[PDB]
Amino acid sequence: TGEPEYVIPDVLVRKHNGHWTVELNSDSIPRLQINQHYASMCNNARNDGDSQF
Amino acid sequence: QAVEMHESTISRVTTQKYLHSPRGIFELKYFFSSHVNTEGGGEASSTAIRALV
Amino acid sequence: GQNMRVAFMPWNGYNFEDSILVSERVVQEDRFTTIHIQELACVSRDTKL
DNA sequence: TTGTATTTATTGCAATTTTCGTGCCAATTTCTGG
DNA sequence: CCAGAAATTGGCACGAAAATTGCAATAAATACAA
Repeated sequence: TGEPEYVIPDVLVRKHNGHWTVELNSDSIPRLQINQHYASMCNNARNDGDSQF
Repeated sequence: QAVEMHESTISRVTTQKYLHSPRGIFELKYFFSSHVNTEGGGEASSTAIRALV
Repeated sequence: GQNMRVAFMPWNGYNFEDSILVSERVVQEDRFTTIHIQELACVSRDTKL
């Protein structure tokens, strides 16, 4: 009773047109984003504490 | 020297990173090894010597 | 299918309610024998060990 | 004509530990004569 | 056949080379109001 354990690679290397192509694993590359809804209220007409925050 | 950085950056970047190749899954640190002098001015990596043995 | 020599009559309750009585010569001649083919797969993967 | 607040541009050293190869020797396996 | 005499290996030590981490906020270019 058991099952083997795997590791998700960080870098992929393959051979295309006789040349070695190297890239990052697109399924595991971290990324972020800026929330436009909260950042779109950065207007001086609002409170100054809110603006500096 | 090849990428024009310090050795500390190379050491930190290649910690617990995994590379997938048509041969298998390896570590980025797995490709660094010592050498043993070969007659004629050549060098032999310890990994190659272990494989030969 | 196959061409069969057939009679329409009751036979001792063995063709009761859409039952069919078949001769042994039909079996001996392999007239309704079929071939079935099945596939099995073994996958060898790569692990961390 | 200029002085100030904002936006990007900064991913390298120097101790310090860990590891590399390799020689010396003492406790085990093989080589040779009556 | 058997006992006295020769190779084998792993621990320990040596210098030297290499991998590791503690340094945590700075400086230069650019736009605007007097």
